[PDB]
Amino acid sequence: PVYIPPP
Amino acid sequence: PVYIPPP
Amino acid sequence: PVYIPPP
Amino acid sequence: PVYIPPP
Amino acid sequence: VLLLDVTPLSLGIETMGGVMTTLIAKNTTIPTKHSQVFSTAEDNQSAVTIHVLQGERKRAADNKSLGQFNLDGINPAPRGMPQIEVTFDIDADGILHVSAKDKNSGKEQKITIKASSGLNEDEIQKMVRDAEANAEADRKFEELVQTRNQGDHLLHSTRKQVEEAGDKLPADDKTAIESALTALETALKGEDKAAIEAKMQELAQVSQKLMEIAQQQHA
Amino acid sequence: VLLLDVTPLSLGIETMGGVMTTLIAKNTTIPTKHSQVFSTAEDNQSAVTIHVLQGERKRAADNKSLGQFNLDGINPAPRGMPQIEVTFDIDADGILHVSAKDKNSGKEQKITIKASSGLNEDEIQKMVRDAEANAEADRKFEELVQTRNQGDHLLHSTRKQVEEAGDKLPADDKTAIESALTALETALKGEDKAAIEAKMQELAQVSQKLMEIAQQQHA
Amino acid sequence: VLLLDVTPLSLGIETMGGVMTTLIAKNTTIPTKHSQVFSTAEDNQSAVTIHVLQGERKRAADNKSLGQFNLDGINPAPRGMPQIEVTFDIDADGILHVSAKDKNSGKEQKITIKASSGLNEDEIQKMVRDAEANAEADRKFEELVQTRNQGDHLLHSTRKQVEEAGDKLPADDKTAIESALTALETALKGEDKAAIEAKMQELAQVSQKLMEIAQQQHA
Amino acid sequence: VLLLDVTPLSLGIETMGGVMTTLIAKNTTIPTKHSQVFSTAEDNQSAVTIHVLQGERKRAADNKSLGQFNLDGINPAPRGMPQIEVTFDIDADGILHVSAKDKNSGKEQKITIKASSGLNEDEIQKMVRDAEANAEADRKFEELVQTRNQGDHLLHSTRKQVEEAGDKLPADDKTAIESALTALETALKGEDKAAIEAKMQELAQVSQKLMEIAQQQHA
Repeated sequence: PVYIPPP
Repeated sequence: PVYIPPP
Repeated sequence: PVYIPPP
Repeated sequence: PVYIPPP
Repeated sequence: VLLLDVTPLSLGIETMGGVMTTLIAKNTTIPTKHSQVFSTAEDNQSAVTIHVLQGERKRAADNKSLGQFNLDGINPAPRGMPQIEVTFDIDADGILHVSAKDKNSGKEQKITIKASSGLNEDEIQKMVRDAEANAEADRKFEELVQTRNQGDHLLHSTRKQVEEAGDKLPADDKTAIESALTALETALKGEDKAAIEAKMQELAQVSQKLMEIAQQQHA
Repeated sequence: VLLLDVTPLSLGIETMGGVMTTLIAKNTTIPTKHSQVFSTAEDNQSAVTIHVLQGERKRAADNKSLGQFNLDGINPAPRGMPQIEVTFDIDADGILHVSAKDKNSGKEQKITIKASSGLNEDEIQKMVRDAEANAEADRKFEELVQTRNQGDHLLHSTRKQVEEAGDKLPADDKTAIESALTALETALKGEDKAAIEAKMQELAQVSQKLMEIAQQQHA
Repeated sequence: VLLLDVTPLSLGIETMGGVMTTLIAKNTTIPTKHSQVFSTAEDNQSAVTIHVLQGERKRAADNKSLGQFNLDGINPAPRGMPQIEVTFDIDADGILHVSAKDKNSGKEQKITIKASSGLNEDEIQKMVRDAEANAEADRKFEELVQTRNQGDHLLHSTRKQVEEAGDKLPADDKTAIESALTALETALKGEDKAAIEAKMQELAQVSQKLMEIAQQQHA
Repeated sequence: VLLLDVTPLSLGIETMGGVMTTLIAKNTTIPTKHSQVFSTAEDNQSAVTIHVLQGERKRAADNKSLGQFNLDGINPAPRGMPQIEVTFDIDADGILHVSAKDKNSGKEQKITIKASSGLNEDEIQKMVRDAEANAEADRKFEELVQTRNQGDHLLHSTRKQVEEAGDKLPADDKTAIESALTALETALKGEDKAAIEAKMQELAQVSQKLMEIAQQQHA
């Protein structure tokens, strides 16, 4: 899976 | 001009 | 036919 | 990285 | 905008030789209005049939027929002289208005085509597909129709020039010219491009004295 | 094959109105040979300039000039009657041979263009880029040139028909027709499509009696 | 149909490394719904920012920002383990619904984007244009981000494997491994692909004994 | 240049899940060299098969096989840790050199593919054609393979985390986790995307305590 950074 | 045939 | 101009 | 299977 | 409504397929009319002439290009965002001025194929033609087409194919028959209508009351004229202006207008609702208007008489006839008419999404993809699958064949057909249309123009122009020439044209010239005109008329009946080009060539070779008389008559 | 040599840009010639007429379409795999039969723009034209172009733009000036050459010895003829066949042949070495041949006289002239001529890879991408960036403007220019070319055809055909008509044409008709012809000739000098179409319209409106006489003369 | 509403530009989200990940491809006919399951970038990450993008560029910053929102309450987990499912749904009205849902907690957050949001027709054409004009640069940036993302994965996986190894790992190995990990962490701070690949290479060369211990621990 | 040699089809390798991974994009002008670093699918994998593909299809089987070769001597490692760098180099003669190099051992193996290998012009057009004709099906297959590959990653990561957890993991958690892992392993055997996503979901729902222990072990 591709990753999403935090806010 | 390009030509159009009759009915 | 399409036309070509003279020199 | 993308994975490659064995022979 | 997250979306645009665009034409999925080109839109146009059938013109001489059975080809589609596009008035609205594929992937045009609507509303849009385009027009082009056409003329008649035959001397003294009284009417034109306006056959509205959707598709990407060069052959009219290979496209989707959206419908058709005639414009009559065209006044007696040589082929290619009347001005029949054809407008495709697609409005904000996606409805296509097609009109044909005779600039001499002002007479106009229209067809209105609903947004839902034409090819469904499946058929659209089938059509984009076939047009790429037949790109070469379509290109060959365009070259053929263009050749036949030129040869028809030479056929007819030359016949007019013979008549206008009268006795200015030597007998031997007229013999050679008419036999070449007959053979060109026959070749124009088929779909053999080479054949048409060979008769056109014959006519160019035998017509020199005629070209000179015609050039002089209007010099 | 892991590779194909293909044309990165369309190839063609400058034709009347300053437009590029394509003989070899972008992304054609070579060797390839295409030809098209052209004719002359002017009555009694003795020669044609063959200006070879590489590019995707509608305006000739916007394309890359690959060179040019003339074919002379064209015999006296009305505009549009001579048959000047133009062939683009790209061989296996990627060399372009362009020829122009007069089908009446058999006379032929050629230019040979080396595989390395034309636009470099940077400029090619600049060109593909500009052609999409100017697609709309190019389309408008095509409509203008097509309109001016039609109006020129009407201008000239009508003038010939007046001469052939002679006294068959009533005085009031000739007055209206010549004033419209003069105004059309003027409009054809500019680049205002609306203006040209308005003069063409005027001519169609005033020429009915003339169309009928011309139709009859060759009936 | 004479018309289709289609997406003029790709739609997606910003993902790690500042790239756009497309959920809805350019020229998709709507209504349409696509989803993809993403995960977290950092160990123990409590929230993900969902930055909705319209455009064709590889770099997120080069695309149009349609808005953004966060999903929090992500339970403590190693990076790459949470399942955050992201759905783009465009309905018949052309309104985009974006949601992010945590499959562990069931928690969900949404943004709704009006049909009229995003780039206007001019800007769309500017965007299609730039994406072709920068295709090569974008491809290079994709290779860089993909390399940095791999090296980050190697960085982190290796550090975990060192910890799990404990005393199984000889001192000389740990010395070489940690110095290479430090240098890789530094290289990952820049945008020099060659540099990152050289540190990754160093780590592969010095880690053999560590790979064998890790392979054995789960054999 | 009047011509460019360009790749008519994308070039790449078969990767896990039976997909084609492109190293050289369709319509790339040659010479060109691209590389990407891959890794192994299985723990303790000793060799990788490098199956070179030409085509535009997502499924490897749907592309043209240009040949293949193995690289062995990969040292014992967890899946996804080895660095196998794969380079496609097409030279000025149009010959493709493919290599696979292990960055740990430095070992390298190559295949050389002649310029004349691969699909002929007919088959190329058949291929461009099928890829557009199956764009939707290929997109669905990409989503399936991506889902199965993610679920395999979750399967394996979770199993490692269970082992590392040991007695830190409550009995009831381990019962729920292993039954979900078994069911996910089964779903991964089919091609039902919904099924895989449902088992992944089950695992996310039952693994919270395990995520927390794993996050803590490396905190």
